[PDB]
Amino acid sequence: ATVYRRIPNLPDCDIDNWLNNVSVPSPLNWERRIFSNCNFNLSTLLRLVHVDSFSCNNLDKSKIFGSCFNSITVDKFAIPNRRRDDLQLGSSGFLQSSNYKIDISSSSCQLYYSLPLVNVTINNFNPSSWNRRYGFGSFNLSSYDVVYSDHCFSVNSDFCPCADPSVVNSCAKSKPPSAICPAGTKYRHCWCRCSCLPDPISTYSPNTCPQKKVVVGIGEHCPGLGINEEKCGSSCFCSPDAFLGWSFDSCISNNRCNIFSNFIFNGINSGTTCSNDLLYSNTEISTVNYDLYGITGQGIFKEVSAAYYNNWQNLLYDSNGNIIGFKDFLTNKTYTI
Amino acid sequence: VIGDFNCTNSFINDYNKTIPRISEDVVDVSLGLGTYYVLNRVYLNTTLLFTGYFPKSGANFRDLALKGSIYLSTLWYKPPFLSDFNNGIFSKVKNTKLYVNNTLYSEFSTIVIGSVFVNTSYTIVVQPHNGILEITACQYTMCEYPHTVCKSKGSIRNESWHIDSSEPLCLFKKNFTYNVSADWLYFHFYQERGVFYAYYADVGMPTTFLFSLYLGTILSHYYVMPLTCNAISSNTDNETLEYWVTPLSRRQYLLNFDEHGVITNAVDCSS
Ligand SMILES: *[C@@H]1O[C@H](CO)[C@@H](O[C@@H]2O[C@H](CO)[C@@H](O[C@@H]3O[C@H](CO)[C@@H](O)[C@H](O)[C@@H]3O)[C@H](O)[C@H]2NC(C)=O)[C@H](O)[C@H]1NC(C)=O
Ligand SMILES: *[C@@H]1O[C@H](CO)[C@@H](O[C@@H]2O[C@H](CO)[C@@H](O)[C@H](O)[C@H]2NC(C)=O)[C@H](O)[C@H]1NC(C)=O
Ligand SMILES: *[C@@H]1O[C@H](CO)[C@@H](O[C@@H]2O[C@H](CO)[C@@H](O)[C@H](O)[C@H]2NC(C)=O)[C@H](O)[C@H]1NC(C)=O
Ligand SMILES: *[C@@H]1O[C@H](CO)[C@@H](O[C@@H]2O[C@H](CO)[C@@H](O)[C@H](O)[C@H]2NC(C)=O)[C@H](O)[C@H]1NC(C)=O
Ligand SMILES: *[C@@H]1O[C@H](CO)[C@@H](O[C@@H]2O[C@H](CO)[C@@H](O)[C@H](O)[C@H]2NC(C)=O)[C@H](O)[C@H]1NC(C)=O
Ligand SMILES: *[C@@H]1O[C@H](CO)[C@@H](O[C@@H]2O[C@H](CO)[C@@H](O)[C@H](O)[C@H]2NC(C)=O)[C@H](O)[C@H]1NC(C)=O
Ligand SMILES: CO[C@]1(C(=O)O)C[C@H](O)[C@@H](NC(C)=O)[C@H]([C@H](O)[C@H](O)COC(C)=O)O1
Ligand SMILES: *[C@@H]1O[C@H](CO)[C@@H](O)[C@H](O)[C@H]1NC(C)=O
Ligand SMILES: *[C@@H]1O[C@H](CO)[C@@H](O)[C@H](O)[C@H]1NC(C)=O
Ligand SMILES: *[C@@H]1O[C@H](CO)[C@@H](O)[C@H](O)[C@H]1NC(C)=O
Ligand SMILES: *[C@@H]1O[C@H](CO)[C@@H](O)[C@H](O)[C@H]1NC(C)=O
Repeated sequence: ATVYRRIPNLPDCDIDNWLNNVSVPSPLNWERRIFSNCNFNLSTLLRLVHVDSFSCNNLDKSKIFGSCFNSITVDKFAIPNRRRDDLQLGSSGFLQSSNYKIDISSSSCQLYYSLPLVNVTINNFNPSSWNRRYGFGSFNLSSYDVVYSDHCFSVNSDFCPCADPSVVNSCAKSKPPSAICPAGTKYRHCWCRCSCLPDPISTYSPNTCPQKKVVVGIGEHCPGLGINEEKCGSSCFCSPDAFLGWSFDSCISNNRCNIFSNFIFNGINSGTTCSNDLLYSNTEISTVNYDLYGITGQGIFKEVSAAYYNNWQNLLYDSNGNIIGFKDFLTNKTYTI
Repeated sequence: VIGDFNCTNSFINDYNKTIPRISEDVVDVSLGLGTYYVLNRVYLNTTLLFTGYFPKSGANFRDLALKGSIYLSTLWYKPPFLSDFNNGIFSKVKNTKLYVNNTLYSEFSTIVIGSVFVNTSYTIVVQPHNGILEITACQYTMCEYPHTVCKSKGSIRNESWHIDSSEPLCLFKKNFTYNVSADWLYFHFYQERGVFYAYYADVGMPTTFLFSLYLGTILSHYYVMPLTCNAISSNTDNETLEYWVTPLSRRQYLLNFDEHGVITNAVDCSS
């Protein structure tokens, strides 16, 4: 009975196109994008994206339809199908210890969707500065294998795990193999035995090792893996074998990959990022109370042929001031009264 | 002095002599140059008596174009350069056509309209990129001394028209395309009942509809942002920036729509 037509003022952000990118992130290097000042549709997102599981928390399912928001953050990463039971609301296992942390306070939704593995790739970049500083390369993994971690540590801006050769030669016994430490950083705290024995991952007492067991938080990334101090040795070029504390897992399920996505909405019932699901529901004009481009009225519609419309003129008005026709901006179908 | 934010103070000086010229070209609206089409209406073989916002028939333009090479004076930002946006403005812009390596580039100034130019309020920015026009109505933080920087022949300064780490609360963002090899572009801007309406045209024809946005506030000041270029002068070429503007007022016009809808003859009720 009601035909609502109105051109949007803000463009579309294509959340589905960003979720279906050829470069799929990893549990460690989970990506995001601040979607704002756009319109999002739930039906198209659930249709195009192959939805497998969907839930929410601190908000109703029907509440998302129609409500406006200020910003949307989509924290996505490929599912490690091995550890799927770790993605629980309030978990502290292997997943939520060195990876993305689930939001509990604000309204947050969770989605688990499949994606074809054809011509797709998995990105496993390490978003750490002190890791890339001390000679970090890659992991040399195979296709369709995502990298995650459980233990996460941190160091200081002037901490050299690869000690200076002077400190190594000063301690005749219990000397750690290490090359020339670069400048601008203090050497490793160390016959003088050093700290963090036998490895920074597992220690007898955390007070004797300057690398403290750090955890993740809301939007916080792991500062880096547990790089072994006495396993490098070039100006402290660390071998890729000295980077421990990580793990790799496949994502093959019915010959397809799986990706989890956490949606965080900021600005409940505010902002301009509104959902056009409640208004744009029928979108089918039958040959009727209409609200077209702000003009409200009542009348019957018919299908005729017309070619006298420009690229900015949709409504047809007469010299008296009444509307007698219009053009649908979605199907180019001219409907006259 | 348009906004309130410290942006830069390296090249800041004063001046004593800048007159904004007054073109001898009177406003001729008999051929349809000076009017605008309706928002989204189509007419065929009719005479529409439209009571809208139009410039004064047979008036003069005030050139608010400002160019610069090394320095810019604070007097350029003070009145009367910041004219009182009472009802609206009709602007004629000279499409600066530069030739670099036998290819063409289109350049002209940008427009910023705001009440107090504070991020707690809404301001509209119209920026011409190469072949594109970007319109953004956002809560931009306007710089103290904004200026547009050349991107086709280089500029010593850097472009500074807003400072925002994240995207502010925008109400309208859109892009349009225009012909790059044009001579004079025309623009119409006005406000009514808290709604801002804009129109544009590439050639000497009535301006086409751009957008209409509801704000609820009252716009106070419009500004044509100056341009900083290195090779636009008297030593490298002989063409400059000519931005003419005329104030709008509420008046009644008569437009003639032909069989197709093209405006042929428009008349004003002021003899
Ligand atoms: C919205 O606009 C307001 C008004 O400009 C912004 O407040 C201004 O923010 C700047 C940058 O933080 C302040 O500059 C600083 O001033 C202090 C002295 O108070 C100085 O020591 C610093 O070196 C720096 O120059 C400025 O003072 C401040 N204005 C006022 C009146 O306090 C605000 O940041 C803008 N917000 C957004 C989100 O854009
Ligand atoms: C925007 O969201 C609405 C809300 O779901 C969509 O409307 C549904 O469309 C599907 C088919 O596209 C129908 O099967 C449903 O019955 C519609 N919902 C209702 C309540 O009628 C709409 O299609 C979406 N827009 C686009 C372009 O996909
Ligand atoms: C409705 O008609 C317009 C006008 O032809 C179509 O817009 C054109 O779309 C094609 C392909 O997407 C482009 O190559 C043209 O440049 C577009 N022209 C203009 C003027 O925008 C539009 O695609 C049509 N829509 C439907 C659903 O048929
Ligand atoms: C309107 O056009 C401008 C100019 O091309 C677009 O700005 C570009 O945006 C892309 C992607 O964000 C950047 O890679 C370019 O560097 C930008 N160019 C400039 C000159 O800033 C803008 O995105 C367009 N907006 C819309 C809604 O189409
Ligand atoms: C942009 O403007 C130029 C300048 O008028 C247009 O070039 C004209 O094109 C017509 C059509 O063939 C010719 O008859 C004129 O002789 C051309 N004039 C000049 C000075 O070259 C150009 O066509 C316009 N762009 C578009 C897309 O229409
Ligand atoms: C802009 O036009 C002026 C006027 O013709 C040019 O000035 C002349 O330049 C030629 C060549 O350098 C001299 O021989 C004349 O004596 C100049 N006349 C005057 C009155 O100064 C000027 O060169 C042109 N601009 C450019 C960049 O060529
Ligand atoms: C020829 O000089 C121009 C130019 O380079 O194109 C032209 C003109 O002299 C002037 N620009 C304006 C709008 O007045 C401008 C200023 O006179 C100078 O650039 C110096 O201006 C200041 C404020 O120092 O210089
Ligand atoms: C990659 O696979 C997807 C899923 O089948 C498909 O949509 C896309 O077109 C493919 N890309 C190429 C370049 O074949
Ligand atoms: C990666 O591992 C494969 C396994 O045999 C090996 O052939 C290849 O040389 C390795 N590449 C690097 C850069 O380590
Ligand atoms: C603006 O900031 C610059 C440094 O970026 C400073 O030199 C200048 O004094 C400031 N202007 C003020 C505070 O008016
Ligand atoms: C413009 O930005 C560049 C990039 O850092 C900088 O090197 C240059 O000094 C800036 N120019 C001015 C005039 O501030």
